[PDB]
Amino acid sequence: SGFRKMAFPSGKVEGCMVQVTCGTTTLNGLWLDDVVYCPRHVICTSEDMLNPNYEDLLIRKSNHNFLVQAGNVQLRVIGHSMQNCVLKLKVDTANPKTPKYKFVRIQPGQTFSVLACYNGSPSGVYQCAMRPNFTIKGSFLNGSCGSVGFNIDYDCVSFCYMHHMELPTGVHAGTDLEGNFYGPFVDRQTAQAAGTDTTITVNVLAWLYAAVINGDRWFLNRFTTTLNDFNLVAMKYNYEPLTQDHVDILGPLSAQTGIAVLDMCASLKELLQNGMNGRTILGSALLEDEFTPFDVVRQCS
Amino acid sequence: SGFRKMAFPSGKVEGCMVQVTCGTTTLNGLWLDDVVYCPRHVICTSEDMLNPNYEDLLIRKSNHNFLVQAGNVQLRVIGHSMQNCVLKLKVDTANPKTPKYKFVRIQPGQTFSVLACYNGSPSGVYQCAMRPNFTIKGSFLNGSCGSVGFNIDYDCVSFCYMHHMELPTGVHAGTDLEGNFYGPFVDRQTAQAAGTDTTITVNVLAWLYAAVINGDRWFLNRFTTTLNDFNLVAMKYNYEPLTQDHVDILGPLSAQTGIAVLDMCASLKELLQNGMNGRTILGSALLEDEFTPFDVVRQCS
Ligand SMILES: CC(C)[C@@H](NC(=O)C(F)(F)F)C(=O)N[C@@H]1CN(C(=O)c2cncc3cccnc23)CC[C@H]1c1cc(F)cc(Cl)c1
Ligand SMILES: CC(C)[C@@H](NC(=O)C(F)(F)F)C(=O)N[C@@H]1CN(C(=O)c2cncc3cccnc23)CC[C@H]1c1cc(F)cc(Cl)c1
Repeated sequence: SGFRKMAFPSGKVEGCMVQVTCGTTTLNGLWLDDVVYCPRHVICTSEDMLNPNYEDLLIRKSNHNFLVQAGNVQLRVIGHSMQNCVLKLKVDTANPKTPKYKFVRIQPGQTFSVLACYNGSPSGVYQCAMRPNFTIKGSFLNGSCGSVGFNIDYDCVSFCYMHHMELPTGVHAGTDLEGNFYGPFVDRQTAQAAGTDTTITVNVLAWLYAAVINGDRWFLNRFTTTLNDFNLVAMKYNYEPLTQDHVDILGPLSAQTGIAVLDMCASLKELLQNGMNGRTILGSALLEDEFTPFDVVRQCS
Repeated sequence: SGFRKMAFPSGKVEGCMVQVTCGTTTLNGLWLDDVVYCPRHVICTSEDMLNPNYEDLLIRKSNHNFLVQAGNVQLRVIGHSMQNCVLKLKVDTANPKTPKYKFVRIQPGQTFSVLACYNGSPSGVYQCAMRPNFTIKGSFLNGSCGSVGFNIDYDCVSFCYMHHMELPTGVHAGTDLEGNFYGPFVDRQTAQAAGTDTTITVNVLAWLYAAVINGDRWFLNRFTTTLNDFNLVAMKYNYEPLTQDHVDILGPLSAQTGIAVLDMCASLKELLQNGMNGRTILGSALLEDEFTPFDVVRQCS
C-alpha cells in the first residue's frame, strides 16, 4: 500500500535525447530512427524572437547550420524541414536505442511523465497533467526546451509533449510531437496568458477512491447527489463538469469500494462546501487532481 | 520556474533489475557486474516466517536452487553468500549495462528515488525520504521486495535502499545494499511498529527557500529567533530539532535569497502557529519536508 505521484521508468526515452545547436542557441532534441525532433524556435535568434518569420529563418538555413550531438559524438545532419512548430533534422545514423514508439496527442485531464533535460542530458523525471487550460505545471529552467512528455503502454512509448515555453504565471506550454500546440499559444517572445484553470473533477474522484482503498474514509457520508445537482456545485467552484462517460470510467473503483460515484460526488460536494475541517486525505490538505482513474488502478494493482 | 517532486532518471537502474526465484518465492534483484543482490527472505518458506534461521536455511541451498532471469535469459548462478539481510548470488555473466555505482548508507531526512519493480520489471519511479523513524512512505505491493532506492551524481548511481517489508501503518522498511536495516526492524513476520513520525525541519526550511526563489514571500515576517527558541517551539508540533549543522547547510540558500536562516525559522514558527489560512506554498497546503537543501539547489534557478 501507500500512494505516490509516480512517473513511468524513463530509460527508453533517455536513450533518445540529444543536444541540438543552431548559431548560439542550444536545446534538447529527440532522436528516433534517423530524425531528430526539436522546437522550431531553435533557428530563432534574440533579434527575431519578438516577431519571428519561421519560413524565412528556415529558408536562409542549410544542413550545415545545425549541430546535433549524442553524448560524445556528432551526428551529421543530411536534411532539414519543419512541421508546424517542430523542426525535423535528418541525420546519417539511425538511433540504435530507438524504442517501439507512437506520437499521440493527449486530452486535457490526461497525465504523462516529463523527462526534464539540459544540453541533451536527462536531469530529472516527474509526473504531471495536461490542465483544462492546456498548460502544464512543470518545473523547467533555461535550456529545457525540447524536453519530452510520454506514457508507456506495454513496450511502446507514446510521446505526447515537447516543451517550448513558460508563461508569466510560471506554468508551461508546448506541442505534441507533430508540432501542434496544446492551447492558444504561439512560439514568440510576446505577452501570453493562460485561461482561468479549472479542476479535473474525474481525477479528484479517482483520488478519493485511492484514498478509500488506502483506508482514509472520514469524508464518506450516507448521502447521494444527482449529476445535475453536482454539476451546479462543480460550476460554482471552477470544477470541470462531470459527464456520464466519467461516471462509467470510475465503475471499477466504485464496484471495488462499495461507494457509488454519485455517493463520492456527494462527499466531494461536501468537501467543496465545508473544506477539510483540518484533516488530510493521502498526506494532502488539498484535493489532488493529477491522478487519472487509470493511474489509480495502475498503482493500486 | 515551477517546483515538482522530481525523481532521478531511472534508465541506469532499469538495466540492472532482474527476477530471482527460490522455491515458490519470486522477487526482484539488482544485477551489478557478476553479482545479483536481493533480500535474503527469498529463501524463507511460509512456515519459516516467524523465526527463520537464515544461516541454517542457506546452507541447505545449492546454486541451482536459485533461478535468475534477465528479460528471457536465465543467468546461471555459480556462487552464493549472505551479507546481513541481503543475499549475494554470483552469476556467470557480468551485466553489460552495469553503470558506475557506489553503495551508501543514508541518514534520516535524506531523499532518494525508488524504482518500483514486479517480477524484475520496472513499473514506476517516485521520490521519497528516509523518515526520522527510519521508515519510508513508499508505494509497494506484493512482489515489490528487492526494489531499490538510489541517487545519481555525475553518471554514478548511489544505491541506498533495498525494499524488504511493509509495517502495520502502511509504511515501508528496508536495508542499505550491505544488508543492514534502517531502524530497529527485522526481516521476520513478528510484531513490529514504526515509532511516532516527526517532520524533517531542515527540509521544510529548504522548501520555504525554494518558495522564495520561485517568487513567493507571503509567509515571511519581520521577526527573528534564537536557534534555542526555535527548537522549543518547533518540537511542540512534532518537528525534529534543527542543529547548527542544519543551519550551516542552509547557508547557500540563505545567501541567494538574502534571508537569514534564523529569519526563515521565525517565518516557519508563524506558519505553524497560524496555518496557511486558505493560501498555498508551491502548490501545497501543508509544509513539505521531502526536499533537502541539495534537492532545492539542484532543481531551482
Ligand atoms: C513567452 C515565452 C515565449 C517565454 N516566456 C518567458 O520568458 C517568461 F516570461 F514566461 F519567463 C519563454 O518561455 N521563452 C523561452 C525561454 N527559454 C527557455 O529555455 C525556458 C524554458 N522553460 C522555462 C524557462 C524558465 C526560465 C527561463 N527560460 C526558460 C528559451 C527559449 C525561449 C523562447 C521560446 C519560444 F517558444 C519562442 C521564443 Cl522566440 C523564445
Ligand atoms: C512484518 C512484515 C515482515 C510483513 N508485513 C506485515 O505483516 C504487515 F505489517 F504489512 F501486515 C511484510 O512486509 N511481509 C512481506 C510482504 N511481502 C511483499 O511482497 C510486500 C512488500 N511490500 C509491500 C507489500 C504490500 C502488501 C503485500 N505484500 C507486500 C512478501 C514478503 C513478506 C516478508 C518480508 C520479510 F522481510 C520477511 C518475511 Cl518472513 C516475509
